[PDB]
Amino acid sequence: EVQLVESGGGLVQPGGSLRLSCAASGFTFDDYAMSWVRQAPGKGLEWIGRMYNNGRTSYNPSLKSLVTISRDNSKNTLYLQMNSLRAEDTATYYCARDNLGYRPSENLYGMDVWGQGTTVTVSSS
Amino acid sequence: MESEFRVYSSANNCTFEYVSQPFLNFKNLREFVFKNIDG
Amino acid sequence: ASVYAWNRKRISNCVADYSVLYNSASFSTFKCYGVSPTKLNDLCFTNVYA
Ligand SMILES: *[C@@H]1O[C@H](CO)[C@@H](O)[C@H](O)[C@H]1NC(C)=O
Repeated sequence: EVQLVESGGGLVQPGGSLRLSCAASGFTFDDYAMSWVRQAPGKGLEWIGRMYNNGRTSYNPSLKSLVTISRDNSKNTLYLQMNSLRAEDTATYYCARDNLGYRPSENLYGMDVWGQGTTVTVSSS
Repeated sequence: MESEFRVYSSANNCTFEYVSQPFLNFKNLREFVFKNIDG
Repeated sequence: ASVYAWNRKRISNCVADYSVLYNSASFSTFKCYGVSPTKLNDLCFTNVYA
């Protein structure tokens, strides 16, 4: 069964760095495009970035300065090394597979399978 | 007064129902043609 | 109904306007399988069940 599990969220100080994981099972990244999407408490889903199968990275151009998406194909997992987390970086971070194949209807987000997402909050303690 | 209906004992799996306006010395002659072509 | 005792209603012998369902903002989930939602009004269907 195709299932995406994220881990690594929690409390994080302002101005620090926090690494997130997208340990995937049921499929490999050698032929699929993978995306990271955030979710504010008061706003909708905001697309962070995308990892292609050949290693090509694209990011949100208002968020390029502080995210990094990498793979570990030996462990079939995706990495997200975020730095300098401020107050608006509090989000529930979903990792999802892109649908470049057949789409049964119109999708607002273009994702065929989603993750449960991990929650990150930034405050004093 | 119509008070006797004995045409069936059960009705299990329906696929089509259609309620319509009534079609109807011997005084009336009623001709009907029923055909089953391509369903 | 409850999900274990889910109700099924036959829709038949009528004209169905699916453009008022897909364009409605009331539905949070609208996932169609085997048919496009904008092509629904251009097809005629048999054995429709809700
Ligand atoms: C037909 O009816 C029987 C008995 O009511 C039932 O077991 C069966 O599943 C029905 N088949 C269909 C296609 O509705």
